[PDB]
Amino acid sequence: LISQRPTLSEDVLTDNRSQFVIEPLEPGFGYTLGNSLRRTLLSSIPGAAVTSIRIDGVLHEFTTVPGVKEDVTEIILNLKSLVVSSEEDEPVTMYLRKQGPGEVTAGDIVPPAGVTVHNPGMHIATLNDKGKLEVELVVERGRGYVPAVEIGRIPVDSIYSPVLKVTYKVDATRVEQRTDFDKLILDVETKNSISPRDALASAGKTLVELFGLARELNVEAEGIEIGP
Amino acid sequence: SQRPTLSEDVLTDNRSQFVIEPLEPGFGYTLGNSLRRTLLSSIPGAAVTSIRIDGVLHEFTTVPGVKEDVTEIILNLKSLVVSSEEDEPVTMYLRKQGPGEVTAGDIVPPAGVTVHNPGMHIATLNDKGKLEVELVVERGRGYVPAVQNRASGAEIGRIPVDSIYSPVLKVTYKVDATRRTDFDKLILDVETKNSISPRDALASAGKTLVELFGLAR
Amino acid sequence: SSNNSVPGAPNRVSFAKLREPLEVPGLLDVQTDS
Amino acid sequence: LRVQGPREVQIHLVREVQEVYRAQGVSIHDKHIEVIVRQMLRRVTIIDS
Amino acid sequence: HQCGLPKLMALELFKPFVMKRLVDLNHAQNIKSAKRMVERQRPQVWDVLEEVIAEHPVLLNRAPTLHRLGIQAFEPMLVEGKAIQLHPLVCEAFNADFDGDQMAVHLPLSAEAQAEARILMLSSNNILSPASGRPLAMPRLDMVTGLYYLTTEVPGDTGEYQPASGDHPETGVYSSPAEAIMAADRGVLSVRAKIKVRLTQLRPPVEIEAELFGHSGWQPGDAWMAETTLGRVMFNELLPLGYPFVNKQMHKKVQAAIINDLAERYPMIVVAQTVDKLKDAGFYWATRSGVTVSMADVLVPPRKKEILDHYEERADKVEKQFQRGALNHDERNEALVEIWKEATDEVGQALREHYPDDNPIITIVDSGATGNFTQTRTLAGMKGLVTNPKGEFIPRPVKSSFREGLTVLEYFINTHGARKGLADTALRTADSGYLTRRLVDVSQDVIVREHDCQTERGIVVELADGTLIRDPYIETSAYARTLGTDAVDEAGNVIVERGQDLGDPEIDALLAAGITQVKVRSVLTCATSTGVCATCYGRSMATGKLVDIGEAVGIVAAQSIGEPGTQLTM
Amino acid sequence: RRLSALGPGGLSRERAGLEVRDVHPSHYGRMCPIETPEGPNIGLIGSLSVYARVNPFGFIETPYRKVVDGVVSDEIVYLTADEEDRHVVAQANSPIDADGRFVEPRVLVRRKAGEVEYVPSSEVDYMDVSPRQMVSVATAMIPFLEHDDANRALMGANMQRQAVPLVRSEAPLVGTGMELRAAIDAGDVVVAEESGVIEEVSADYITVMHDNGTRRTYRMRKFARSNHGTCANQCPIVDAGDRVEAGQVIADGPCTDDGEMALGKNLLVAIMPWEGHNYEDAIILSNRLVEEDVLTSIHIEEHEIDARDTKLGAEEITRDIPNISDEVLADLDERGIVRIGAEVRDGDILVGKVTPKGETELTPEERLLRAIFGEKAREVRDTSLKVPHGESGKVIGIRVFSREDEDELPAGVNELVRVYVAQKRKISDGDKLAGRHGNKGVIGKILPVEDMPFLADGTPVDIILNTHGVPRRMNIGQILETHLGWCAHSGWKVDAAKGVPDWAARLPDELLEAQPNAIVSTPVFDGAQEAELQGLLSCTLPNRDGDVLVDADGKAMLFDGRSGEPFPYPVTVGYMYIMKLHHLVDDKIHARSTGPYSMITQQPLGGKAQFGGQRFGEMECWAMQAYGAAYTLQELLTIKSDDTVGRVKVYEAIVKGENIPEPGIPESFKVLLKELQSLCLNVEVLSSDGAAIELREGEDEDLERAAANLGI
Amino acid sequence: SGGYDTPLGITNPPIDELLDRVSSKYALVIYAAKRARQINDYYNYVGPLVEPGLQEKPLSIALREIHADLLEHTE
Amino acid sequence: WLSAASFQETTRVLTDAAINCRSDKLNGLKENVIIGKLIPAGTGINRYRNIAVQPTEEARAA
RNA sequence: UCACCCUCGA
Ligand SMILES: [Mg+2]
Ligand SMILES: [Zn+2]
Repeated sequence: LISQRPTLSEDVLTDNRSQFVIEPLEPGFGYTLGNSLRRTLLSSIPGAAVTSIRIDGVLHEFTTVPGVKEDVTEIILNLKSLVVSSEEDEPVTMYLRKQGPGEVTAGDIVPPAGVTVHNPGMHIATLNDKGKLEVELVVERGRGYVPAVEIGRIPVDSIYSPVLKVTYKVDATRVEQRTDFDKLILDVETKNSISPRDALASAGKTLVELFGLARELNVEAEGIEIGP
Repeated sequence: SQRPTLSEDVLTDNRSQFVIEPLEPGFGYTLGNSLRRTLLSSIPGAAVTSIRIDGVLHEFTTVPGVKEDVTEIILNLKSLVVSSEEDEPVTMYLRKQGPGEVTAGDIVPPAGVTVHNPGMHIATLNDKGKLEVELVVERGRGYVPAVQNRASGAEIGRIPVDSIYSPVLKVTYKVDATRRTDFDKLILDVETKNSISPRDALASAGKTLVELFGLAR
Repeated sequence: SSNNSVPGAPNRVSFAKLREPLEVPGLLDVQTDS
Repeated sequence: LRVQGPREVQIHLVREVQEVYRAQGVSIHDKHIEVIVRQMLRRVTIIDS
Repeated sequence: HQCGLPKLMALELFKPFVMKRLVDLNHAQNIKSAKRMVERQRPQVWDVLEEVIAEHPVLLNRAPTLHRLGIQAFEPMLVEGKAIQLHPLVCEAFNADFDGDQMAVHLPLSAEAQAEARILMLSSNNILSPASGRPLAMPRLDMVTGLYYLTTEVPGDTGEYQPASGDHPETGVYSSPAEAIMAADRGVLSVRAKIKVRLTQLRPPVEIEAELFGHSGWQPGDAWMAETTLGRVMFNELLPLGYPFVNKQMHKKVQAAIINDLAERYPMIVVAQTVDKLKDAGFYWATRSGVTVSMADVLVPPRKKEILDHYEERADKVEKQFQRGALNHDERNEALVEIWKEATDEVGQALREHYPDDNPIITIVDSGATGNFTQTRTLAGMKGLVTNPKGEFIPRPVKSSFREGLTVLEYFINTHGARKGLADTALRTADSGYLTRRLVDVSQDVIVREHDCQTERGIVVELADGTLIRDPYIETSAYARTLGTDAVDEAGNVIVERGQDLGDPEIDALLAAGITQVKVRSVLTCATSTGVCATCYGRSMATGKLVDIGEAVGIVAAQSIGEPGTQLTM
Repeated sequence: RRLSALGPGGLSRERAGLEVRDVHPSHYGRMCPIETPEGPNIGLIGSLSVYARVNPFGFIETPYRKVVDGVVSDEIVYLTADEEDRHVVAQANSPIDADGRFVEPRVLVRRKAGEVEYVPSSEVDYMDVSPRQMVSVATAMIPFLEHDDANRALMGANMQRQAVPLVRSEAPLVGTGMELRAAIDAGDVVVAEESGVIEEVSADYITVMHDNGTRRTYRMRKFARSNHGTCANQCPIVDAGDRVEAGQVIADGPCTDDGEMALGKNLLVAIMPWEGHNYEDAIILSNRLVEEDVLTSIHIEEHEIDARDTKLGAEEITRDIPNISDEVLADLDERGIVRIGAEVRDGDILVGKVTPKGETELTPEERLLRAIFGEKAREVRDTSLKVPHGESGKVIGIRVFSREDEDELPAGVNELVRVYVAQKRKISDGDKLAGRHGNKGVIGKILPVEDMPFLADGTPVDIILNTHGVPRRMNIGQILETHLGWCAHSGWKVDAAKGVPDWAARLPDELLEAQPNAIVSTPVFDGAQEAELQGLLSCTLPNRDGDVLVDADGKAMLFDGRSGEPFPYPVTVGYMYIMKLHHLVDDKIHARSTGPYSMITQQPLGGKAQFGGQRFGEMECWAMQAYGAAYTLQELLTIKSDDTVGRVKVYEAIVKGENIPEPGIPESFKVLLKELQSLCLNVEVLSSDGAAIELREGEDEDLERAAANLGI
Repeated sequence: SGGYDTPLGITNPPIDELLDRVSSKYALVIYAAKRARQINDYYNYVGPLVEPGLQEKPLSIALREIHADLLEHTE
Repeated sequence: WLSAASFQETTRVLTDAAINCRSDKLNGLKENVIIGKLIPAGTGINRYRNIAVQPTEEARAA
């Protein structure tokens, strides 16, 4: 048969985070596309990030780096939060070298051709008097999240997904004759690589292809709609 | 990272396994369920809307000579799997005189509709048993309870019945997880009544989900 | 096991480990006797 | 009441009642039992009018 | 603040309202056709109904009405079906379950009645028991089980932080809780696994805050490291923004204390929304908790046969001793009762010693969600001794647990006590009800009249070899009072001044300074001619602040005394 | 079989103390200690035991087995309570030499005092004939009763006989031996009085031809209403030409299935908290139970109306109803009675009846019509019978008695007509479900078949029972019922190659293998032991795909049908017998904006039948006062109940969208004052400083608006 | 009043801020009630002083007025 | 006398109250409940009941 | 509709 008026609207919280509402859905389909959209947003969007880092002078003792107050653990934590977009499929190495007492920022890194650092004002470490920091970075594209995978180089947890946090909920908004229809609320928070709008659009395209895989099976009758 | 593919395996005429791969790690369960929920809920089919027996004006009585009451006859008629190409209200007929067993093969369907289990028992008649039944068939989806005579323009003889439109019987799934290169292989398992074949149902749900997920863009 | 004192009664296999030397009397006898 | 005065019999009644209620592990704040006891001592009898 | 209201009930209850609004719109020409339209149930009414109900509260009541919280106001939401949908947190107030209970709905009409419903009787406005001040409307049992499972710590779970060994790094730290969520989506990070996370949006404990920051300030986005579980992180997310991080396994006692502090300091609406979020998360993680019963999860004590053999050897010694006429009959029964009491306790101890701490039965009991261990002892261990119809103990106990199944004799013996108690409760509730009625009558004339008696009279409460020994009665007697004479000690300072709320911080600071006794105002010594004064009565339990003037504390006191009446046994 | 202690000649209700209600040690084998009311009749009503019979003197006797020389014979001796206390009685569970003798040194026995003890085997005079000797019928139908506490066992016994019949009856997969016998002795089943062969079988009757050559025919009760509204249908279970022995079941009753008592359905149950919808004893159902009519029940209700002779004349049952459309009358015949087969809704006319109007209450605008148009013959009003609120169905039958014909009717009553209306009630939110083990609950939500957690093969569970309800209530017989129910659903094959495993050696005789969906019985106190159930849990036969879905722990992996992720831990699933108790929302929902009042006190009536209001009682006013909500309490007590001039004022004000006026005086207070005056008490309401105040009102307040509405 | 999730329906405006404008809950009851029936008298007498909703109950409008201190009161 | 008569032992209370010719001041709560008057507690107290409500002139301008 | 009584429900 036919069911119509499934509109989609967006409430903008921040530039990197938004809520979307898909309403109204039949008593099905509230939870069918609920978890699938979230898992797609999380695992299916391509994005580039760090894989491994190597810092000199810290090789055998990973506990502390002289000249800086932060430990190596805090350095890796700060470094995993860096947002980067790379066009090269093969891995690309960057370098960050800064001397003298002060504060290192993401802008102090020199991006090789094709890669872009989206948050220059991010904090990495602070250099003590007569301090110097030299660190190699490995950046490559991927999807989702993967744990730690030349001696002196350590792997990190790679956060490839351009989206950070996605949560969903379902609520009833139907007609008085029904009062049971589902409605989907999606809270999505993404990195500076893309807006939540583009993340949702890419997830929709990928899932359209996924399901489309099935449609090609018979290309036959199914529930029609009015507005897309 | 190769494009996902969908292959089919076949177990019986009405049951088919499907294998989708490759998929992101942890993604197979969600896809299998997003398809399964759609299969049970919104696969269109055909079923009987309302019946009419000559000697009875309402559901709670007994036709003479027949062993089952009208309610037991209606619940036996609930097992009927039927298909219709009309997508419009149509009428099947049944005229039988005992002594003999009435089955689904004894119904005469009109053009476009088909009864897929003639061996089903309906009612049992004796020497004095005479059964004459009209069966209105329509095409819909999901589960629609009997349309009361106050909602439609039906008359007193009309006996509305609950119509179960879903051709799907049972759906399940299982995934194979593989952990440098990690991926999930989804395995759907669809079993339907003889109304349609699993490929048809899966394609219907696929088009439904394409139409729905097209909203994200 | 069989409970064959009643004809045509469906066969309900019994886990009972003890024999029944006496059978349940007429459950309505309290009324009919009176 | 007559020996130790009205100010003491209120304490006695409150602690006895609250002790019975505490024997079963019941948390009843004392102010309620005090509100009830206060009503018990509001009149005086008359010996010589 | 919501209740599920069937469509038919709401249409019939609001019938004149929907008729008026249905004449406003041109659905009906006159009011008689409007009545006929609402009686025929033509569809046009329903869209109108949803309008007339909006922001119009109703009153829900369950009999028997033991305290004022037995009637509560709700905002009605139209619901499909013919059943009333009740919020799960307001059960404890109503003593309402869903084993077949029914409730009644009353529609206020006048503006003043609707205002009293929205302000005085609103569900989310009364979170505290007016009797004890404790908070009802706290996660009850299922909800807790979920929380208990969500915040508990599992040594050796998946994703557990491990220190760096050789060339292997730590791999137990996460930059943000979102990364921990992503790691939990994969099978890498368990929710109950101990890890390290950098928390930007949560306030640390007082210790970590005072060390890493100043006492005066912490701000959103200020990062700090914590060794917790992701579950405890998500739990602390439910709590309001300013509350410090807890990092504890959430027993019902602990979350009770949390809600106590939230009600003592934070406003009411925040507490209501907080317990709502706790409800949601508790139900989700209760579904995910994997608590189930099976004949395998019920573990029989392994040495029970030997224990029973030994204690019945003792009892056989006692009976052989009685056969010589040495032991008295009543003394014989007393000795047997003691012997089998000890045997019951020993079997229960063995049972608890054999039960792993992750078993669903032990998890249910010890999380404080529901049950007590004596039910676990009767279920798996042993029933013990059973009551006589006269009330005495029977010298032979029931050695069979209900898992093994009782014999014919043990079941027949158990029936005695079972029915004895079933009958006793029917008279006990009547006694409690009559006493409550008498209390209501004698006390209903007691209401607050003026603000302050101004009298310096009061009463002395303890609150306490040279070490502090706390008084058990502080909550029932000392707490919630008003200080008549400000606290003074040796080398004294201003610690608690006359007329203070005497809440938890005041009590703690009083006890720390070396205070061992206090003299506080009370209703006993209040000097008002008619009624009582607010300052002498103290804070209102339900509100937490000073009691208002219009309050009728006599009825609140009568209900508070008579409500747990059916619990008093012999 | 009930035994009631109240009545004339016995003790009164106020003479019933706690000591008469308790279980007496002489009730063993005579009165069941479990089956008894939960309410004020507790201990006052008790069911007779199974093997007990009434003495000619009026005593209750219980059979025993005579033990001579330590051997147990087949000689049964019935003993009264007097004769019993002289002897020491053994227990039904006893070790027995193949010849018959006690292998244990000292057995447990009931003393003359009734106190339990130990004694050798040569002193035992009698032994119990069987376990369940102490149990009634309804209580002995609880499987694994010995695993339940007397409170929940009592609730289960009392709830079995509250279950409605279902459109088709499904015998329980796991039960006792009492279903068959209780069904055939109950009397609602059709039994063959003499051995013969069925000559003819119709839905209307069944005719058998004996070997005598004598015919015997049995008419089927078809859709007959019972006393409580539950439908009692009867269906033949035999075909034409079958040879039936004397005593066989010919046709099933309402709750019987092939001769056995079937009070509910075998449902696939999962034991786990599910998103709080089963919180605090609620129950989650699969929508299948609606679509497949699993818990659907037929409820018949009888409506009755009579036309009689009034002071103004005689009433008439007629289709002619003044000021009524032809459309609403369309379902009525020429008599004014509704037609068979029509569907009726709230307010539909079942029987048209007019009553002569006295014309004293006749309308002034209607007297205009009667005087101007000269209406002479018929001055009547509509007293026609209508359908009560919340009730709808299909008219099954109509019977009618007329004074114009020869029929016995009370004086003055001319005609009397009964209309029967049946409704098919699906299971729904609020309906009450319960098992045999005292586990009750209402339905919080019925999820679609997709949302329901499903097994590995995609089979969704039917009912989700919350876990927190099992352990504290001491009804674990439900868990063992679930385990054995799965074992009976899937069937089992115990391996017997060098077999006879020590666990299966004791009880199982041919319970070694059982085909799927077998029917098995666990007699109370003789049911399957725990070891044997744990053994059956292992040899569970696989499904059609060769998968063993339920492990040896009785649990299984379930998939969340909403997100799709499997639930992390294995959950106990199985097959439990669930009954639909006769407490339904369609019966219990009630609402009243305004309705009839009692003519004496002018308060709203009470009861759903009378369209009454809810009583706002004394304790509710205590609560309202404790809140300090004065206007709510006044409004509830004046303008909603007793203010005669305030009720219509409030309705008028809300209808016209105005504010609610100020309350008046409760009429029951005037009634109180008149009652005191009738007691020779001079009661007077004083003014502020004045004398008594007149409490009644003049009649001239109502004329202005009437004369204005007529356009003076 | 710091951070809290936006109220829904009846609980809007929050009672903690409304009790800050009144000495007691009962006085707030009478406040909002008299203002509400005053507003309803206006529709058949002053107000509303704020923007009314789509279809706002008069008591809700009165509460929203008391929240913004748009009216005085005397006991 | 009305409260005492409604509470307990109605006959004796009414007899003694008729002899002494008592006059109930209609003061307590239960009395106002019986006669339908606004109860003298909470919102029914003259302090709260007679509150005057008027818009401020500053808002009356707007 | 008024009064009883009975059997139930939380
Ligand atoms: Mg209950
Ligand atoms: Zn005072």
